[PDB]
Amino acid sequence: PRRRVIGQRKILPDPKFGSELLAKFVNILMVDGKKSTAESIVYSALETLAQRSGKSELEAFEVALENVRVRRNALAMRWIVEAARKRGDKSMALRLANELSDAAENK
Amino acid sequence: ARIAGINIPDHKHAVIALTSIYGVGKTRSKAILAAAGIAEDVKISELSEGQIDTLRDEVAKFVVEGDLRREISMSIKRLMDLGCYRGLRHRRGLPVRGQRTKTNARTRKGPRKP
Amino acid sequence: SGLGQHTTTAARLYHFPHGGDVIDSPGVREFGLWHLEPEQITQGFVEFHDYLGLCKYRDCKHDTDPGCAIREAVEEGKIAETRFENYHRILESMAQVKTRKNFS
Amino acid sequence: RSLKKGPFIDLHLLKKVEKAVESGDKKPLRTWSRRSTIFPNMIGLTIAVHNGRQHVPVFVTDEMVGHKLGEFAPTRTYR
RNA sequence: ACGACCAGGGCUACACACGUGCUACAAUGGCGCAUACAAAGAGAAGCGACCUCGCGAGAGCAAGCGGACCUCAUAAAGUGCGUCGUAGUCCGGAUUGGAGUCUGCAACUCGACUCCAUGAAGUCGGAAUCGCUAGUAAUCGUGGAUCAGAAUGCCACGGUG
Ligand SMILES: Nc1nc2c(ncn2[C@@H]2O[C@H](COP(=O)(O)OP(=O)(O)NP(=O)(O)O)[C@@H](O)[C@H]2O)c(=O)[nH]1
Ligand SMILES: [Mg+2]
Ligand SMILES: [Mg+2]
Ligand SMILES: [Mg+2]
Ligand SMILES: [Zn+2]
Repeated sequence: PRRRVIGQRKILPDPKFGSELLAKFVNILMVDGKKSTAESIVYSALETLAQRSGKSELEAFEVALENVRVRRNALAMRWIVEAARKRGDKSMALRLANELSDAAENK
Repeated sequence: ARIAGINIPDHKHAVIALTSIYGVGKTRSKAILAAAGIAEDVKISELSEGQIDTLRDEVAKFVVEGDLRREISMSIKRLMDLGCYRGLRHRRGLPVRGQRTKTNARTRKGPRKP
Repeated sequence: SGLGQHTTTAARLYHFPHGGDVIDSPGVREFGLWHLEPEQITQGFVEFHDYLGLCKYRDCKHDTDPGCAIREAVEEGKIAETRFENYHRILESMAQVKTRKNFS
Repeated sequence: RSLKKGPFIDLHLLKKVEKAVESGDKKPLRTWSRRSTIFPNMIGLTIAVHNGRQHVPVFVTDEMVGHKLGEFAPTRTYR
C-alpha cells in the first residue's frame, strides 16, 4: 500500500437479479464460506420487504441504502448486517427485513 | 399431571417433558414412549389420564427419584468407607479416572483462591 | 535552608552495652528497583498479601482495570489511599527508570 | 475396563492364596501384584501390597471382590 | 561402581502462576429423516469386503489384494422436509456413577472407545496482544508419520469461500 497501489477486486454479480451491489451484500452476512445459506436468508428477507413492505424490491433496498450512507456503499451495507444480528426477532431473514424497513423510514 | 416422579413435567412435547425427571435422558424417554404407544411430539394437552398412568407403569421398572440419589451416593459410600484409593479421591474432591491435577481441574476443586 | 546534609560516611561499627552491633547508614536518596519483576512489587507490602487472588482477572495492573478488589479495599477504607496512590507511583516509576537499560 | 473372558490374576499370587486356605491364616503376605483381581477365596486374609517403597497390609473385605490390590495402596505421600 | 540386571513406583503429583490449543456460549443454530459432490495417501506378523449377531464400541464367519483391480472408504459442510421459538433452552458438553468393547504378560496408580444416567462454568470476554492482501482469511471433513494400543499436537490433502 505504501508502494503497491492496486485496485480492488470485481466479483461476479447476483445471479438472480443481475445486481453487482447485492453480490457484495451477501458476502458480509456470509460466515465460514457458506454462500448457500447466506443468499437464502438475503433472498427471503427481501421478499418479505417486497411483498408486505413495499413493491420495487431493487428500489426498496436502495431507499434503505440511501439513508445509511465504493466505501460509502460498503460501510452502509455493513451497518445493516451488524445491527440486524443484535435484535429480538426469531430468524436472520426476519431481523434483516425489519432493519431495511427501518432504514427506508430513516429510524 | 403428577407422575410417580412427583416433580411436575413442563407443558410441552412428551420426549422433552420426561427428561426433567432425574434419571431419564433423551434416549430413555424415547424407549418409554415407544413401549407405551405415544408419539414424541404430543403435548401434555390431549394427553389423557389413561395415557399418563400407562407412562407411570413403564417408568416404574426403573428407580428414578431421590431414591436414585441415595443409590448413586451409597455406591460412593461403598468406596469411601472401604478405604480404597478411589474412595480417597471423592473425599477431597479430586478427579478419579485419570484427569491431571496440574491445571484445569476447576470442576473437581471448586473456585480458585490462593 | 530547607534541606539536609549527609556529613557522616558509609558505615562505622560499634557494640551495644548488652549485645549486638550498630551500622550507620549514609544520607541516601536513591531507589534501585532493577532487581526483579513487578510481581515481586505485589509481595513487597504486608496487608496486600491477604487480598491477592480476589480481583476479577488472573492478571491485573490494579490501576485502570475494572473490578479490582484491591482498589475496593482502599475505597472501603481498610487500606489508606496514601499507600494506594504511592503504590502506582512505584509502578509509574518503573516506566521511567527502565528507559535506557541496566543489567548486572 | 477389562474384557469378560477371564479375570486376570498373577500365577505367583494365586499360589500364595492356595497355601493360605489349607494351612490357615498367617502373617501378612508381602507381594508386588498390584494388578490382580480379588477373588472370593481371599476374604479374611491380610495381603501386604507394595506401593513403591514399602508394603501396606490390606485386610480383605467381602465387598473388595472384583477390585484390584493397587486400588488400596497410595504410591505418593502428600503434605 | 557414576557400571550392570530385575520387580514396583515416578516422569501423569497439587494450595498456584505463565505460554500454547480444542470445544463452546447457539436459530448463519440444535435434532430427526432423505440425499449429492472430493483430492491425497496407507496396506502382508498388514488393509481386511460380503454375510451374520449386538442399541453401540465390536465380534464371528470369510473372500479379494504386495495392489489405477482389492480393502481402509458411506468425505463432511451443503441440499430437501419436519421440529424446537430466543431461554441457561431439544444451547453447550464438563464432571461423576453404573454397565461394557478393544489393544497388550498386564489397562489401579495412568489408555482409547461405546452405552445408560448426571448436565459445572459459560449468554461473546478488561488492560493488553496475534494472524492475514486471494483461492488468502474463515470454516468443513479426510489421510499420513510416530504407534501393540494410546492425537484437541504435527505433517499433508481437498470442499465451500
Ligand atoms: N531538637 C532536636 N534536634 C535533634 C534531635 N536529634 C538530632 N537533632 C539534631 O539534628 C541534627 C542532625 O543530626 P545528625 O545525627 O548529625 O544527622 P545525621 O542523620 O546523622 N546526618 P548524616 O546524614 O550526615 O549522617 C544535629 O544538629 C542534631 O543535634 C532531637 O531529638 N531534637
Ligand atoms: Mg432426566
Ligand atoms: Mg446439548
Ligand atoms: Mg504481502
Ligand atoms: Zn485488581
